[PDB]
Amino acid sequence: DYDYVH
Amino acid sequence: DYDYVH
Amino acid sequence: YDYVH
Amino acid sequence: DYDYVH
Amino acid sequence: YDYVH
Amino acid sequence: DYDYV
Amino acid sequence: MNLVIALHSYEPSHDGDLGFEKGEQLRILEQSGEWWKAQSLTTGQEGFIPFNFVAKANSLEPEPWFFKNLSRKDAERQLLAPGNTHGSFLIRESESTAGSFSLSVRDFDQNQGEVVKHYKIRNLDNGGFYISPRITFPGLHELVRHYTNASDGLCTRLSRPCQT
Amino acid sequence: NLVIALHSYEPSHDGDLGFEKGEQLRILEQSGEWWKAQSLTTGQEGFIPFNFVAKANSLEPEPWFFKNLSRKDAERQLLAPGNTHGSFLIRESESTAGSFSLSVRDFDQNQGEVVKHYKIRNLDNGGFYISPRITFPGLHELVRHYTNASDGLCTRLSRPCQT
Amino acid sequence: MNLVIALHSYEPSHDGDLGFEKGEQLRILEQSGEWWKAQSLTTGQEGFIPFNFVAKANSLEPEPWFFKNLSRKDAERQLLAPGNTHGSFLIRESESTAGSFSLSVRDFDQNQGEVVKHYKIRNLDNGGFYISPRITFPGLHELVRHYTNASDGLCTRLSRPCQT
Amino acid sequence: NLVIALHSYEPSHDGDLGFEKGEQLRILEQSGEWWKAQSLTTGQEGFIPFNFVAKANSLEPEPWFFKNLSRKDAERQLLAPGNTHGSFLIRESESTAGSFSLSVRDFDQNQGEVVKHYKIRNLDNGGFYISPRITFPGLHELVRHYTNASDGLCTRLSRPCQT
Amino acid sequence: NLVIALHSYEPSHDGDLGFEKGEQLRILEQSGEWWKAQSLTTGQEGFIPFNFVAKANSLEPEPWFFKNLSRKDAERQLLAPGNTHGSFLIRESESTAGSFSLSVRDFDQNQGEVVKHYKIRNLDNGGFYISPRITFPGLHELVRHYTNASDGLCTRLSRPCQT
Amino acid sequence: NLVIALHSYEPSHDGDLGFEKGEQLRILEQSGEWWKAQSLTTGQEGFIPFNFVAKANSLEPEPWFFKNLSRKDAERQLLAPGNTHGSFLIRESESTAGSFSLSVRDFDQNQGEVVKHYKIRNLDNGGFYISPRITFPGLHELVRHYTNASDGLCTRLSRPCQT
Ligand code: NA
Ligand code: NA
Ligand code: NA
Ligand code: NA
Ligand code: NA
Ligand code: NA
Repeated sequence: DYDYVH
Repeated sequence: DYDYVH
Repeated sequence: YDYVH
Repeated sequence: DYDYVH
Repeated sequence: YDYVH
Repeated sequence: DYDYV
Repeated sequence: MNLVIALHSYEPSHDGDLGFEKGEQLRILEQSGEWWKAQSLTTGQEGFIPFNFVAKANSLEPEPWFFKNLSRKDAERQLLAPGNTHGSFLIRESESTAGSFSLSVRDFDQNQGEVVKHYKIRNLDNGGFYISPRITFPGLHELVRHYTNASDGLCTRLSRPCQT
Repeated sequence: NLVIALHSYEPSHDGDLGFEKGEQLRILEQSGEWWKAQSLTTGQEGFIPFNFVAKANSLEPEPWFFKNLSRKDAERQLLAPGNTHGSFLIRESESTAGSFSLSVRDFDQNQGEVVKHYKIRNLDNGGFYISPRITFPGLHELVRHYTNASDGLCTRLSRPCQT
Repeated sequence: MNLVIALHSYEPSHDGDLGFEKGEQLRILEQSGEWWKAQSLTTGQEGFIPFNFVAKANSLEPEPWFFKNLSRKDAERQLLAPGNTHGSFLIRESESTAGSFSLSVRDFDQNQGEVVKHYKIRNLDNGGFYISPRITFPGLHELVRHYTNASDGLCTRLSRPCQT
Repeated sequence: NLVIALHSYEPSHDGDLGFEKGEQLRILEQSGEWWKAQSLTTGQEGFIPFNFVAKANSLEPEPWFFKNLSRKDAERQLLAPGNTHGSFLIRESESTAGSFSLSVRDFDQNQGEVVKHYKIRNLDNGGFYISPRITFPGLHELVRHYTNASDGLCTRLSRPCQT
Repeated sequence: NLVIALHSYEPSHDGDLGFEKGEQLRILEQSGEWWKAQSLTTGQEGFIPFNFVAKANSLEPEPWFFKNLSRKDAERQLLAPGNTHGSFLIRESESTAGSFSLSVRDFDQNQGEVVKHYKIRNLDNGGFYISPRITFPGLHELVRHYTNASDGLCTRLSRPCQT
Repeated sequence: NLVIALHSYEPSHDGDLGFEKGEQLRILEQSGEWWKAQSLTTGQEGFIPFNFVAKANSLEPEPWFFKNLSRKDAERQLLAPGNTHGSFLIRESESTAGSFSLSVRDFDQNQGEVVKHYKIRNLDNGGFYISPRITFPGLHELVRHYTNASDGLCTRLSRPCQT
């Protein structure tokens, strides 16, 4: 799993 | 209650 | 008189 | 002639 | 402590 | 002579 | 139709300007940044007007982000439902206070995933609105516009109206 | 209204709308950074990143566009009553049969009001720029940007020329 | 900043805030950026207030840059007098168009050298002011404060008040 | 409103008040970037560049400064009634010699109202900094900066702790 | 420093070096907005506009790139001593053949030292992006941008991973 | 790539390279805010905050530093072909010993191609400045600032004078 930009 | 200018 | 830019 | 940007 | 976050 | 900011 | 109300009276400053009085209604023809092309509903005269001298007169009901009869829990329910993501928001009538409205928006967090923050849109004497005393607004329309392009005060920007 | 996909986009978040590069879309909402769009090939709806597309709407309608217009004609139209500092218009370059020029009215001390001209260079891909500092996928984006900032120009683009 | 008048009514939202109704007169104890420590002349309770909600209430006469009884020529010359330079400014009340104020600021023209440009300060309905409809102020203090930190529109920022 | 001249300054513009490094001046008017001041040495008055001086006033009077205040009392005195998100204060570093510490009340999701601590390192020439990014000639300048921008800290220094 | 032309640039200023899309250039100087370059095709020299080109050097050498580096190795690497908050690196994606991934060390309140992973998407005629809000001609430009500003990342890419 | 420390730095983030005031350092990488560097005193390397050091390399090697150049000769060289608005250079002053002057070519709506000269005032302890609003530790930093921002000059420093 990855993260992301706000 | 609510949130605010964090 | 002058004005805004 | 053009008053080109500077 | 906490550094410049 | 000189120009200023 | 794009209706606006004059917040203040305006005396034409430059050629091509349209003069008007406070309270007067106008329709917006063209949006040109700070100056707008408007037509007086009173005289049918056209000209340019300073955008910050007016406020959207259109009703809030037709807005994609307004949900008159929506509860605090319902907002969370829909905002968190799939088809929405961080940035999704809506405006509803305040539950803890009448005559007021509340801002609900879905945000992310490292701790808990998607979450739902609720901000109380406090009313102003002259009828204005604001979430933070730092910035006030003449109407909920303007408020939404502001926070859709900047989040100053909020965790996230009002990215998109809640979807069903 | 109508926008062309400058790049392909694979849906990333919920409610997003994927589209192939060079696709025709119909804007439904302009919620700042994310727009509500609809494909003219799938009819499917969703949100798209505004910078992955560009106004596809013809220019003829545009208030600031004036195709059949001579350079000296622009200066008259712009200097005539009804206009002021920051009044502009885009014509079809007199010299080059294909380019465009930006004409803007401003002030001066050596002389009163004046009309400055700017050559709008082209891009291999089909974009436009006046300053190599910022480029654009189309003239709409170009006029949209210079009306919100005098990024290099002599004066912000206040308002479209008034007949 | 010694005394201000609440432009709006504010309800305590944070522990330590000082509530107040529009028009109320408040005394500034300490300025903390966006939250100033105030004292209600009415109630007399100390508290924190949002600066955006108030406007300087003190007289203009003492202001370094104000020169009420001063004609255009008198202002235009004083600015060119020694002791002043580009960016020197002042505000006077137009003898002609009474009730209206004017702003005079010295600048250098690479063609005509030293010159003094004049700008009218239009009156707003609510009682505010403005030079450019783009930005409005509830009082001349706010306006100066604004244009001494950014010349948005003006040929130059209002650097320094005129000197004798 | 006393300041100390960080550098010498020769008058560049008419109306300017020139001064030597180390001189003390009284600030009369704060006109943005050019302040109106009086030399405490010669009695002369003029305009000076605000960034060439620093507050010479004492630290005691300052609402946000507390000389002998333990770190535990700071946390207790801070989470007490009358204070909220943004409340802060500065006290001497109890962990480092000749230093200062910044304590401000913030808020965490799963932690609630918490109290963060930042140490103010000393600069060779006597300045200060929380972040090497920006340095300050004095503590007053440091507080001023952060109350006007969360330039690194989790929140802008809103209000000085209330007894 | 080698670069490739993303568009064609026609000279409009003196000392300006013109070039065609796809042409490789050699960067001699870096004057902010304008860079003194030397053509590899012609051998001519002049000033070019920095956003019309992108780094043509190989990625291998870059201090933040690391080919054969698994996601676990990257995490194990970023968490290794001698690194902190903002330490990062780009590796080949395990979940997407032909893609890259951005790994950056961050700090949380509940689990302290953490390692975030951002998928780096590809663009049609070349290009990459993490957020459809900003696109980039190549990874070099992408890193340059997120080191001087973190719009979305939970930290600015302060310094490439250290071995 | 040889810098000198203006202040001392105590390692904070794991990976920092500590250093004392005036210490010599060679810069290896410019990761925006932090620079990888190496001590010419301990041989140990690491990250340092960039505003704590200043380029200590020689001046002559600079593309814009023409030591023995006259106020008039500069105007002759600047107005020469191959240069334009924004072209500039710094010369050893001839109106104040131990001083430097900034000459740049700008465009006037009256005289035409013109050349302006700005006196670069020296500061108390080896610093420099044209505007008291901003001061710098060295001419290198001064140029860097004004090439990336025409903060005060009605003209931005685009390219150094091209002989
Ligand atoms: Na609705
Ligand atoms: Na048209
Ligand atoms: Na007065
Ligand atoms: Na105290
Ligand atoms: Na590598
Ligand atoms: Na040289």
